[PDB]
Amino acid sequence: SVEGTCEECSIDEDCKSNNGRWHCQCKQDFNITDISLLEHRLECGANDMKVSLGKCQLKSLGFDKVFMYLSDSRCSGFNDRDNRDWVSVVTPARDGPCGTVLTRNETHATYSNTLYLADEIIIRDLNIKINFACSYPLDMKVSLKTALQPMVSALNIRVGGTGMFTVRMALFQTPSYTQPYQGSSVTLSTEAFLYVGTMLDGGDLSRFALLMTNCYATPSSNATDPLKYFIIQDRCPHTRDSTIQVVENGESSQGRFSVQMFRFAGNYDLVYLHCEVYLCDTMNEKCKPTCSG
Amino acid sequence: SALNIRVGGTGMFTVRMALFQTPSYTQPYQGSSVTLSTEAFLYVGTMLDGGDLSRFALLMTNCYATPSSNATDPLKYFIIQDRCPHTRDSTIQVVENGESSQGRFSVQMFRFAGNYDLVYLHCEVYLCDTMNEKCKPTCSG
Amino acid sequence: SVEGTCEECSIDEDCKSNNGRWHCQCKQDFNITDISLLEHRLECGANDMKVSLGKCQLKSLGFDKVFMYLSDSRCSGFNDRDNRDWVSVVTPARDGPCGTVLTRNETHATYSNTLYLADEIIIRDLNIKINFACSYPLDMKVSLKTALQPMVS
Ligand SMILES: *[C@@H]1O[C@H](CO)[C@@H](O[C@@H]2O[C@H](CO)[C@@H](O[C@@H]3O[C@H](CO[C@H]4O[C@H](CO)[C@@H](O[C@@H]5O[C@H](CO)[C@@H](O)[C@H](O)[C@H]5NC(C)=O)[C@H](O)[C@@H]4O[C@@H]4O[C@H](CO)[C@@H](O[C@@H]5O[C@H](CO)[C@H](O)[C@H](O)[C@H]5O)[C@H](O)[C@H]4NC(C)=O)[C@@H](O)[C@H](O[C@H]4O[C@H](CO)[C@@H](O[C@@H]5O[C@H](CO)[C@@H](O)[C@H](O)[C@H]5NC(C)=O)[C@H](O)[C@@H]4O[C@@H]4O[C@H](CO)[C@@H](O)[C@H](O)[C@H]4NC(C)=O)[C@@H]3O)[C@H](O)[C@H]2NC(C)=O)[C@H](O)[C@H]1NC(C)=O
Ligand SMILES: *[C@@H]1O[C@H](CO)[C@@H](O[C@@H]2O[C@H](CO)[C@@H](O[C@@H]3O[C@H](CO[C@H]4O[C@H](CO)[C@@H](O[C@@H]5O[C@H](CO)[C@@H](O)[C@H](O)[C@H]5NC(C)=O)[C@H](O)[C@@H]4O)[C@@H](O)[C@H](O[C@H]4O[C@H](CO)[C@@H](O[C@@H]5O[C@H](CO)[C@@H](O)[C@H](O)[C@H]5NC(C)=O)[C@H](O)[C@@H]4O[C@@H]4O[C@H](CO)[C@@H](O)[C@H](O)[C@H]4NC(C)=O)[C@@H]3O)[C@H](O)[C@H]2NC(C)=O)[C@H](O)[C@H]1NC(C)=O
Ligand SMILES: *[C@@H]1O[C@H](CO)[C@@H](O[C@@H]2O[C@H](CO)[C@@H](O)[C@H](O)[C@H]2NC(C)=O)[C@H](O)[C@H]1NC(C)=O
Ligand SMILES: *[C@@H]1O[C@H](CO)[C@@H](O[C@@H]2O[C@H](CO)[C@@H](O)[C@H](O)[C@H]2NC(C)=O)[C@H](O)[C@H]1NC(C)=O
Ligand SMILES: *[C@@H]1O[C@H](CO)[C@@H](O)[C@H](O)[C@H]1NC(C)=O
Ligand SMILES: *[C@@H]1O[C@H](CO)[C@@H](O)[C@H](O)[C@H]1NC(C)=O
Repeated sequence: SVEGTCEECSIDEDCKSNNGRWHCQCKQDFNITDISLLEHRLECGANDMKVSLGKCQLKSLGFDKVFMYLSDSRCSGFNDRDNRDWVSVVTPARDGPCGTVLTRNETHATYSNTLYLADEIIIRDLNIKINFACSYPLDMKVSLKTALQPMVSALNIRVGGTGMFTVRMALFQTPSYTQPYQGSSVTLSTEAFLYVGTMLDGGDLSRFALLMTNCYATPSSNATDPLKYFIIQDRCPHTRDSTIQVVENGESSQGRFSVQMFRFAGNYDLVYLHCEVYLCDTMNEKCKPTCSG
Repeated sequence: SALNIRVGGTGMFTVRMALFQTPSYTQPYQGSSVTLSTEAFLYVGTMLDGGDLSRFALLMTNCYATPSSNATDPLKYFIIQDRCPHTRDSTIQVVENGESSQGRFSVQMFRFAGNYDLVYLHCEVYLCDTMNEKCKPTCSG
Repeated sequence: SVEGTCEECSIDEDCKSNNGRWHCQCKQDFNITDISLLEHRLECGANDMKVSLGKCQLKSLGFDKVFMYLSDSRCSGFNDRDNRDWVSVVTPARDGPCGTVLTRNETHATYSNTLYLADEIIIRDLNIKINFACSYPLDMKVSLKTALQPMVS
């Protein structure tokens, strides 16, 4: 048009501009013949089927006027009216109108129809008819979007059970803590080094650490005895004794303390070992006590 | 002389289902979620928003509920098993299925056993051609 | 079973015997509903927690098939396999598996989990969920059994 600017013509096709001579054409993108003959696009809709070809392709192929017809002449092509580059026709997805037929097999149905293309009403050299069909699945997945939150009169009852963990300690001979003892009693000398370690036979949670809050020896099996020799006092070993060394405590489930043998002063011949232990959570507590060792 | 070139296009039909309140199937819901009680009766129907061909009938091959939106879940409660409703539950009644495009099944609300609070509904459907298939399944209801 | 005698069925539940008609049921000991709803037993283990209810109670309450589930559906109930009267489920005493959580305070830690009971997958009238927890002391007394007899010059 001699009034509208580049917006007057389709954006896809270049808008040529010169003094006293304005027009719009296309580029190498849509310029060739053979691929244009092979060029097309199709759209299968829920209720309609659309087939379109580039109008610039038709113009370049010499088809200034385009006549699009189907098996039924009542169906006729027309401009896209949405994107001006294309020219398209519509066909209802049924059998009987617009010349469409229904091809059905067990898997899923299909609709087939033919499109006739020509430059004019009559055909002189080539009669190109496009055979096209849309396949619609006969089985499909459907999901309800809206979820549900049902209400029920529920009965909730608290149950509480006391539990106890399993804890044991062993007397090892070597500094490597290899062989536990099994006899009910043992004999040793003062110069002998008493290597002892503790273990949890169950509940070896990674975040639960073993911390010796305090340890002591007793002349008798009865823990409640006034004569106590604290080996670990308030999470740390007793000082003034170089022989007291602990390799690990609170690092993991394996808590080991090293000390040499001793004997209570008096008529007490037998010596027992007792300990108190606090399980430490690594999430919050550092579980690595530090003191004036 | 004529040139013929084959063209094919993958398409899909439009299918949707709605949750009605009344036994007459009048008002669909619109909210993303709803709350209900066990005694409440869950009336549901399915419709085709397009392609309402007279000879294509709607047949519920199987329906089931899922605790989550993901259909591929082992915990499935089949409400319709192989084109027929699950027995041992008098509350399961379907007014129409395969007669026309309007397939409706009636059941009362339920809740999955466990920690699952939300329940979803999924279905599979087979379109039936009235020309050849009777499309009126019969079974030991 | 039409082959095994009274030993075939659990001793706790009475074994009924008649010509052409044998079976086993229970007595007034396990027959009522309300106390059965209130009846249960729990066991807190060192590494596992067990909760069980009388199978005869479930049968008498109309729950011919029993579905026991927890906060995590991977955990499922099963027969006791030690005393056939009970039916029980197991849960490791940790946080994360089987839906269990860890409730901790300064005195001592505690593990809590919920048990879901139903006759079938779906629930129609009542949704009874049993909230249970085991308390494990965080401080405990340990004594070495083996005494010592040191030698001195
Ligand atoms: C019912 O009915 C219905 C109807 O509808 C059905 O269904 C259907 O079916 C049909 C048939 O099968 C189909 O079609 C097919 O397809 C396939 C696949 O495809 C592929 O590819 C593509 C591309 O191309 C892709 O993508 C696509 O695309 C499209 C476009 O194109 C679109 O549309 C869509 O969308 C897409 N897809 C989707 C899914 O979406 C796909 O994916 C696929 O992929 C891949 O690819 C590859 C490559 O290509 C492949 O491989 C290759 O292939 C070739 C062909 O292509 C060959 O085969 C070779 O060998 C191979 O290696 C693979 O495989 C795939 N994957 C899978 C499968 O997975 C296809 O494959 C086919 O093809 C065939 O066929 C055709 C026809 O039809 C033919 O063509 C022919 O050719 C010749 C030469 O060769 C000439 O001459 C002529 O002319 C032509 N035409 C006619 C014949 O017509 C071809 O070739 C082939 O054939 C054969 O093959 C063999 C092997 O096996 C050989 O050996 C032989 O040789 C041949 N033949 C001859 C003759 O030669 C077709 O195309 C449809 O699809 C359906 N539908 C649906 C919806 O799907 C049903 O089934 C019924 N039922 C009852 C029961 O009946
Ligand atoms: C960190 O967290 C741990 C959590 O484990 C905590 O340690 C536990 O604390 C609880 C609370 O103290 C302990 O359980 C209390 O035991 C008290 C004394 O023992 C009772 O009860 C035993 C049965 O529970 C019984 O026999 C025991 O039976 C077990 C089998 O079931 C067996 O395994 C065990 O060996 C055996 N022996 C024991 C345990 O020694 C005992 O023989 C003895 O009779 C008991 O008095 C307590 O009852 C009070 O507390 C509970 C809540 O814990 C209340 O329950 C509430 O009741 C309401 C109705 O009244 C109801 O609506 C609520 O739903 C319900 N639940 C709540 C509130 O959570 C009780 O009613 C009662 O509460 C108050 O009592 C006062 C005075 O009597 C009364 O005036 C109030 O009215 C009443 N409250 C209310 C709301 O009415 C518990 O049963 C547990 O034993 C501890 N664990 C261990 C391993 O010992 C730590 O302390 C905690 N630490 C910190 C720092 O926070
Ligand atoms: C095809 O592409 C050509 C681009 O070469 C379009 O116009 C041509 O422009 C060049 C400018 O360098 C001229 O030398 C050519 O003479 C032009 N083509 C002709 C045929 O004169 C052309 O418009 C595009 N479309 C068609 C249908 O040829
Ligand atoms: C509950 O206890 C009764 C005992 O009275 C069990 O069976 C009953 O046996 C008496 C025999 O005097 C019959 O008169 C009753 O008819 C029996 N009960 C029924 C329901 O018929 C009974 O098996 C026990 N358990 C249950 C679940 O009822
Ligand atoms: C341990 O000793 C204390 C006090 O000496 C006493 O009260 C307690 O009964 C004793 N216990 C045993 C088991 O000997
Ligand atoms: C659904 O669950 C299956 C298996 O449980 C899984 O393979 C799939 O990825 C899941 N899909 C979605 C969307 O969650």
